[PDB]
Amino acid sequence: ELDQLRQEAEQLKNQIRDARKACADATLSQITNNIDPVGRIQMRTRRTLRGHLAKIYAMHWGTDSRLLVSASQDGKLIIWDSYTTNKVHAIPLRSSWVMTCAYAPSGNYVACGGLDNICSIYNLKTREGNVRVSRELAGHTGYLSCCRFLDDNQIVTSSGDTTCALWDIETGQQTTTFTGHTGDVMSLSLAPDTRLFVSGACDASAKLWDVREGMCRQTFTGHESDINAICFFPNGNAFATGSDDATCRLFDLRADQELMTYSHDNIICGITSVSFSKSGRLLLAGYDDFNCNVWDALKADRAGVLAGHDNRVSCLGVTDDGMAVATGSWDSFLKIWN
Amino acid sequence: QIPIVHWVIMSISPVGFVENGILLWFLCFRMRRNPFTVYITHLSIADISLLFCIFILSIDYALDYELSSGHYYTIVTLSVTFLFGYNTGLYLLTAISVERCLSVLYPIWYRCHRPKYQSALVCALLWALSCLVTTMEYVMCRNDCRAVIIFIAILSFLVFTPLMLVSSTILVVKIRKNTWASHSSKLYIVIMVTIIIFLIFAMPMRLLYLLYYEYWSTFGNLHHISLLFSTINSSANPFIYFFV
Amino acid sequence: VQLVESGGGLVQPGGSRKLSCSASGFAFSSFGMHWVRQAPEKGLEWVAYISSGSGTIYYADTVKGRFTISRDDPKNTLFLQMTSLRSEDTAMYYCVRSIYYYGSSPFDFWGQGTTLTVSSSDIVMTQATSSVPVTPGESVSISCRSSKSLLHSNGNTYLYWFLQRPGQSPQLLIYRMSNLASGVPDRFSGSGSGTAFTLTISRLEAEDVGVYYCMQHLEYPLTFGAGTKLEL
Amino acid sequence: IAQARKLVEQLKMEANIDRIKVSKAAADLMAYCEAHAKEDPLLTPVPASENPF
Amino acid sequence: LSAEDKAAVERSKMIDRNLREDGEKAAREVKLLLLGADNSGKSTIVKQMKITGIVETHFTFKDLHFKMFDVGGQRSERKKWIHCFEDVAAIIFCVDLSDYNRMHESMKLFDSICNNKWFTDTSIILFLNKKDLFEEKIKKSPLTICYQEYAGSNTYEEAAAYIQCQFEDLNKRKDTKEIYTHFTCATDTKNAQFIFDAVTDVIIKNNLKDCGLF
Ligand SMILES: CCNC(=O)NS(=O)(=O)c1sc(CC(C)C)cc1-c1ccc(Cn2c(-c3ccccc3)nc(OC)c2C=O)cc1
Repeated sequence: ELDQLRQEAEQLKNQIRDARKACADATLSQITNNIDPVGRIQMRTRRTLRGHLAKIYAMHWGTDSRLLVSASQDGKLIIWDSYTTNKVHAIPLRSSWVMTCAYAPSGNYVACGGLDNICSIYNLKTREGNVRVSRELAGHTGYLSCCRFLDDNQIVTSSGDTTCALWDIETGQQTTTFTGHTGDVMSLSLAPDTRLFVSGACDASAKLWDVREGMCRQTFTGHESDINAICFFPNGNAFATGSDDATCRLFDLRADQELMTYSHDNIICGITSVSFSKSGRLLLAGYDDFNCNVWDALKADRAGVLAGHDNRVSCLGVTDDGMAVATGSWDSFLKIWN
Repeated sequence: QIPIVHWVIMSISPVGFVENGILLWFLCFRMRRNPFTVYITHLSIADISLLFCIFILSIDYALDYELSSGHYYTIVTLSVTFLFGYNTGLYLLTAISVERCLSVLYPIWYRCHRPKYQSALVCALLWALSCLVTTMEYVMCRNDCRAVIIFIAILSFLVFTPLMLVSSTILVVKIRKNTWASHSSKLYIVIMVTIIIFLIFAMPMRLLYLLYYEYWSTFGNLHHISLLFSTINSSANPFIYFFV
Repeated sequence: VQLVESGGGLVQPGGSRKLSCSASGFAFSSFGMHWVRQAPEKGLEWVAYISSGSGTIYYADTVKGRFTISRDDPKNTLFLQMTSLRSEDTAMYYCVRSIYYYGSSPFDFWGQGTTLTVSSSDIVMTQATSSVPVTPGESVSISCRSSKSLLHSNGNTYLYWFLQRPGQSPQLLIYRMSNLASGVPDRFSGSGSGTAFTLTISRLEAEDVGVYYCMQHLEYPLTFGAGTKLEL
Repeated sequence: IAQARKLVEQLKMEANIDRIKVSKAAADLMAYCEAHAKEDPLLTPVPASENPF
Repeated sequence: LSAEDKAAVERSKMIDRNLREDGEKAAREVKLLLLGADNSGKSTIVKQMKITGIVETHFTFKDLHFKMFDVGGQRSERKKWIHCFEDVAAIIFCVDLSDYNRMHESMKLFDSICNNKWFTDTSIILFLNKKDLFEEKIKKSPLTICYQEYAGSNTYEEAAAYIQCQFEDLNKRKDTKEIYTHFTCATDTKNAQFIFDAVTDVIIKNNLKDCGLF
């Protein structure tokens, strides 16, 4: 019966492939051949943030595009005032092995996690004057790779045990569990409307999940190796993914197939992070070779380079108002570019 | 004819000046300060000062020999700083050697108990000693002056040269018995090259300049070669102590 | 969270005295401290300030020279040493806390007070409307004035509001002239451009009778106003 | 065998969905990327006065 | 200039001072990564000395602070999080000598660890434990069961030397690494001193790197 089931699955997959190909009327490049190229953009570093000892792994922008939070493997989670370069808070972590951080939309909480397999929530606006641990979520069975807030009371977490979770903060229980992946889940991104989310999980595939219903809706299997980053397109109808094979790809939820791939012959290093601009025309990708690249999401050509760091760029982020882009690195410095 | 020595000296001076300046900038603005970098930075500053002063001092030689030099204050100020930089370079080399043999012999104390400020304190103290010795040297240069200068220079030589030699022989010995590494011969060669340079460029300048004070004569063709051998050292040091 | 002060009493002129302010319930080491004065029947008047880490000890002109302010962090105490006391130093003294960082709300918590009696280029704030009859359920509006514009280049506006109820210590309502404090109802509001400000209360109810004070925090000599009083 | 039926059901559910043609997805992406062009400081630099960095 | 941003600057400078003070203490402790086969003497080494994600443990010796991280609990592709321990000063390793079935997997994992891109210099440490159990087992059953190529005498010393060679020969780039070796015992606590010697040699090499000699 196992052979029969595998044959049925293969036939269904062939049917899916045929249906997807039937829709491939034209390529995005051919349609976009007429638009004017963005030319060349040369951004510059305006601020440098100093104070971390070890390599910095993650960072997140505030919803006001003024404050930001950075997490370093030396056991420190710092909050920076970007405009003036001051430091507001310096939370010491219980576990030094932090692999992610997040900033709540309202600015009242900050979440972190790592190899401890626990997601910790910190309250910033207490009456006592010191940041305290508000809640600890301890249901996973693997390292936490990413986490994002939906509101002040719900959080989505991705772990290396091949499953994702939706948690109710106040009660401290797993409200929902998402399963179906084969490898470890690395990256996570929430839709602008906040009803769906995607993830790529070290099996060369990305999945679309419904937050309220708790089932997998679509699967995309274009890449060749482990996907490390993911980010929604501003309108919420497409998303870009970077993998260890040194190439990026753009997928569309409604067409259900790969649209375009960004690669070059001189790049043989993987991508660690990706991000879009406010208008979505520029795709910024951090690479393993100590510099970040700025691609045209429509023309598939390299528009710019950022080469301020001296080690592996691990985290990249754009502000909500699109004024500046912040990049961290293993050299323990954060550069804000504009 | 201007001796060829002065020509080669003017050729080698700018390259050393530029190299030492580049090293200074790199250490000051691009590298996370650690105890050895303080010593290297101070040595580079002293080398820059010495090199600039000797460059100006050969220019003035060409001028008095060919063009002109009617200035009084500037040339004296240049020479004072020339001898200042030479002495500081010597003392800082002797300090670095002792600080890389204490590091090897007593590792746990070096990594767990060493004060964070010791390097700066020692560098400042050596700068002060150099200034004091240079002033005492300038104030006098007749027999009493020669006596005091000879005593001072002989004391400095006899105190600092054996210290460097002893430290650099202990270091190589203790990195020979327990060096399980097979490619460690490279460090051995580097250490031996350091000693050869220090001896060959720390004997001539001071010793000949003392006998110059006492005699005014001899140095058939030695003094010029001595000055060249002393300026080569300043250029060489950045490579030996940083790049290698 | 609480602060209690002690050390007051009766002192002959030309003597000396020492007050104490003990904090509990919060991180003392992370807060700067302030001393404030209140004459028997007049308004408030700033006295002395000390910052966290003891790096800024600004004083007031009326007492600069014969006063001293110092703090003990491990013991969680604040002190004030006064010498050569005069007849003009008879008043009630309040201990206040303030924390300064982006988005903070300084002057949030005040003490209880301690009474002291002695036997026998600045910004000017005006509160000309010293009396206002009011009736429950009706809106009221208070006004304030300044000498020079309080707006700063960085978009801020340093004007504060405080309420003193009958026989009670003051409390914070609105910081920086637009932001509501924590715990106060949502019917309080405040607005106004540089050199003129106005507080607004809608659906006035009991527990709002008292004296309303203004305050500036743009420069060193911090200055209060005469105060406006509401009566039934 | 336990996972086989679930996988087949999951694949069948994924099979039957409406899917528009790519010429529409590309057109929508281009339209959105062009409509909000002037709201992107990075794409088009801003005067140093407005720039808060 | 700064209306009340002066207080914010003071707070930021105090935060900087505290961060630097803590960093000056964090750089004085030596980190060790503890690996080994499941059910092996991984915690046996820790238990002998006076010592679910990570099981970080700490102890002290000769005025030196030791951290040890047991990452065996993690069940995932090591390729993605193994780079976190690039700065450790040792890769302390354990292998059972009894069991006999845990051996092949052990060789594969040891070979993977040695030839890892990140641990190209970090000195590996090797601990053979359960020595008495192996001494009895080889006598009871020949060691050739899992070693077809085995041809030496069925003697404890011969077999021990054979397996030691079979373990140290996985290392390929012998020029950089400084793999040690030591036969652990059920008693006579010495292992801490063995890890002390290794770390004191690593410290000397680190000091040479800091100075510039190499
Ligand atoms: C780097 C400085 N030295 C240099 O360039 N050449 S030298 O080695 O010293 C040299 S060999 C030699 C042949 C002879 C001894 C048979 C003569 C000299 C020599 C000495 C002094 C001066 C002039 N000088 C003066 C000054 C003194 C009074 C009036 C005006 C100038 N001050 C100085 O600095 C200390 C010097 C140079 O040494 C020139 C040549």
